[PDB]
Amino acid sequence: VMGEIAPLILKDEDKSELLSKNLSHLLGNSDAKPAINGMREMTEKLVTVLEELTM
DNA sequence: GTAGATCATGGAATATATCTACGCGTAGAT
Repeated sequence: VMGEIAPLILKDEDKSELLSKNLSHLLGNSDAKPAINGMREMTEKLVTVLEELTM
């Protein structure tokens, strides 16, 4: 996640400095929950980034 | 001689989306 999805999701940060963090900084584990499979904004951007990465 | 018993004597207005306070589960740091 922080290797590839984070730089495309987190727009303005140092990617190497992003490589040494916790998943919640970009996923938002305060919410998290199986609700990521729903229609939430982070789900939207994650799906967009995944679809762009693998075309 | 008298008192009691006997006999005579008689026409025609409801449900729902929204605002707000609180505990709190988890995230972050080390």
